[PDB]
Amino acid sequence: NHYATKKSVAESMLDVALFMSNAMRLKAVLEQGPSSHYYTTLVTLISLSLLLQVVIGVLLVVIARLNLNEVEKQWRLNQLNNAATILVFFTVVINVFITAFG
Amino acid sequence: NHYATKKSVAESMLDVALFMSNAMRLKAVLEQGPSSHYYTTLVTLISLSLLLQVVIGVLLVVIARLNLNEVEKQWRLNQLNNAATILVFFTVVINVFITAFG
Amino acid sequence: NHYATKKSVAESMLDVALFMSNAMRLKAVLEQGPSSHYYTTLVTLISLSLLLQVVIGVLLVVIARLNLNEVEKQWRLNQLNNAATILVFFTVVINVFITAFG
Amino acid sequence: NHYATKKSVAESMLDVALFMSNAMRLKAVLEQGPSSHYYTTLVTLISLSLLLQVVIGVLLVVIARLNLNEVEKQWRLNQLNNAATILVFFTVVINVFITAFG
Amino acid sequence: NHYATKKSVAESMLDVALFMSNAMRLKAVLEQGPSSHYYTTLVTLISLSLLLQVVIGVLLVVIARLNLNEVEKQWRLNQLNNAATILVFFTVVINVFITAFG
Amino acid sequence: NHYATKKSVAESMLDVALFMSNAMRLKAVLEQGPSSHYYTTLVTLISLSLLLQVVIGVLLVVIARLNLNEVEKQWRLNQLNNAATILVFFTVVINVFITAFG
Ligand SMILES: CC(C)CCC[C@@H](C)[C@H]1CC[C@H]2[C@@H]3CC=C4C[C@@H](O)CC[C@]4(C)[C@H]3CC[C@]12C
Ligand SMILES: CC(C)CCC[C@@H](C)[C@H]1CC[C@H]2[C@@H]3CC=C4C[C@@H](O)CC[C@]4(C)[C@H]3CC[C@]12C
Ligand SMILES: CC(C)CCC[C@@H](C)[C@H]1CC[C@H]2[C@@H]3CC=C4C[C@@H](O)CC[C@]4(C)[C@H]3CC[C@]12C
Ligand SMILES: CC(C)CCC[C@@H](C)[C@H]1CC[C@H]2[C@@H]3CC=C4C[C@@H](O)CC[C@]4(C)[C@H]3CC[C@]12C
Ligand SMILES: CC(C)CCC[C@@H](C)[C@H]1CC[C@H]2[C@@H]3CC=C4C[C@@H](O)CC[C@]4(C)[C@H]3CC[C@]12C
Ligand SMILES: CC(C)CCC[C@@H](C)[C@H]1CC[C@H]2[C@@H]3CC=C4C[C@@H](O)CC[C@]4(C)[C@H]3CC[C@]12C
Repeated sequence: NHYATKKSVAESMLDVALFMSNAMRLKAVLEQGPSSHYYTTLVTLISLSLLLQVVIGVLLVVIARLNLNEVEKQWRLNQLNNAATILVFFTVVINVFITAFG
Repeated sequence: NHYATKKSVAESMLDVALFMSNAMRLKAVLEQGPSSHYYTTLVTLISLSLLLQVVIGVLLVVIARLNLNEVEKQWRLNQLNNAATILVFFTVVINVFITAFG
Repeated sequence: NHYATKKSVAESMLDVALFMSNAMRLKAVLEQGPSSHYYTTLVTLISLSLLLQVVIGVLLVVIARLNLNEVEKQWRLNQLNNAATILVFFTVVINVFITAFG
Repeated sequence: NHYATKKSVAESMLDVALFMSNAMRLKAVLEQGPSSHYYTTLVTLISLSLLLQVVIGVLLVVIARLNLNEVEKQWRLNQLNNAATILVFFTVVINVFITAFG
Repeated sequence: NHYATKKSVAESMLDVALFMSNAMRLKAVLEQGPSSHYYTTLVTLISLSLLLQVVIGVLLVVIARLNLNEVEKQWRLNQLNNAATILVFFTVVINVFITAFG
Repeated sequence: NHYATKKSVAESMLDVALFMSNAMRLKAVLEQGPSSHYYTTLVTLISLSLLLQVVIGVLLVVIARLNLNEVEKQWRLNQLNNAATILVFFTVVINVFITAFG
């Protein structure tokens, strides 16, 4: 099998617990109606939270592939590691606001 | 037999367990009627979910053939491996939205 | 899992208990109405308090990465260390004003 | 005079002709009232064009100071030069949308 | 001036007459109402028409910068030129349908 | 300019008159209703004609780029030229067939 090997890697670098938790939260607020409180802020907070997770997932794929294969450049890795670390940090910050406003 | 030899390879690089579930779920949503909730979003989510699997399957066929037969080209494998791994990632992401909205 | 590793670092350098407390305080005054006493000063004090934590978190990310990898430069580290310590100092002052005015 | 020397350089890397036009455009839409058509989209489009203009100006300050002063590093300049050009590109793109929706 | 040097270069890789035209058509159909004939297909055709040009513009910035500065890497340029030339081709095809459906 | 050169190159290798005529014929047939005689055959014929035209354009872009840049390979060029010629043969036959049923 070859697809199963890819699925494990692609599922290794994504928080399925947090990603799936936000999935129903977007659904629950959507069925609650635009007139409901914090509808406008919760939609954008969740949307960019999931959006940041996708970009995080893509970045983690690049770093993992580039780590062992490439050994010459290290300055590119340092920038990518910082961007991956910082982007994860903003997901932690957003999740608190979702929890606080939820 | 020579066809069974090809059929094993053509089945090894496909998640037939996952592909069949999306196939049956697509059947259910169509028979539930357009008036059913999330009809417009579920069809496109499943459609490109199935589409991404076929594209991944085609990519896996090329990578497997090019692995052992050719060794000089190395960036082409790295681009294809990164494209295959990332394409698998969005199937994982889309599957999450399928379960959440289903 | 790699996102767990990134979540470990991104959460170690954040005052989660205080960040959550300020976020909930901000929601309470917001629902309390602009006519509430000390509305204007409470919002700006909390707002820049949360802003300071985000800036501190990013600075702590840079310092944590640059410590072990970089050894040629130390004057840059000294400036970055002082900015983080002083920025943390102004945070402590704010919650004193927040607690006093709340 | 020294503030004259700084003032000229500060204006050498800013398009005051374009900057001032948006400022009056933001004033016009702000006084026109939220009830005006395309109020929400105009405010965000104009504001982030102004914000992008400031960020470009700060980037140009760094490049000018670093260009003649520094000769060893070259990768940093190319990354800064590119981000300067692409950031200008979005201002051109955004300005077209303000003109179209004006 | 230094902003004009970037702005003139960033404008040399855009067809502003072509970009501005599509922006007006998008405004025209939008004010015309969702009930209008071919409202749905016109919105999505124009939306990806504009979106494609931004992607080409970003690629054109990279291509121009990389051409003179770097000379060792050659296969990267051919992929970038192929992506730019093909993406321009799809813009021509899309513009045909918008004219046809308008 | 740079987008102008790309648009000229991409427009050289597309028969815009035939594409535009096919698009108008498809639009007219679609407006004429499903009850129209030869509806489904006309729809599928025009759709596959447009698809063949797009594929021909992509192949021509690839051949035009690969001609001067690469000289070591000739058999691939011969295969691509044969495929392009055969595809234009089929699309010409298709337009003849639509003209017959028009
Ligand atoms: C609104 C936000 C969430 C979206 C856009 C923010 C992103 C693109 C920006 C905001 C702050 C930025 C970081 C700020 C500081 C550093 C440290 C430096 O040594 C390398 C670049 C790096 C790592 C930047 C990478 C890009 C970054 C993460
Ligand atoms: C909406 C989506 C599913 C359609 C478009 C997806 C495809 C065409 C795009 C989206 C993101 C892209 C990837 C983004 C980043 C990289 C890393 C780079 O080193 C090689 C190319 C590679 C691997 C790209 C390959 C093509 C890619 C997978
Ligand atoms: C009023 C506050 C909240 C906003 C501005 C704060 C920041 C930008 C300023 C205010 C005081 C400043 C510090 C004042 C004194 C020192 C010691 C000196 O040897 C190095 C710079 C350093 C470490 C400064 C760093 C930047 C600093 C922290
Ligand atoms: C929505 C917009 C306005 C905000 C985000 C834009 C910024 C943060 C991003 C988006 C596209 C990015 C650029 C995309 C491509 C390149 C070329 C590469 O060789 C160096 C990085 C560079 C130059 C990136 C710099 C940062 C960049 C400009
Ligand atoms: C529906 C469309 C607009 C979205 C996806 C289109 C883009 C991402 C895809 C579709 C066809 C692709 C091209 C197909 C063939 C080639 C030739 C090869 O030697 C290099 C890659 C290149 C140049 C591909 C680049 C990416 C490409 C242009
Ligand atoms: C429904 C139809 C139009 C789609 C299938 C057509 C394509 C995929 C097929 C049909 C006929 C085929 C061609 C038939 C004969 C030749 C000559 C041979 O020396 C090289 C391959 C080449 C050039 C084939 C290329 C692919 C081809 C053009």
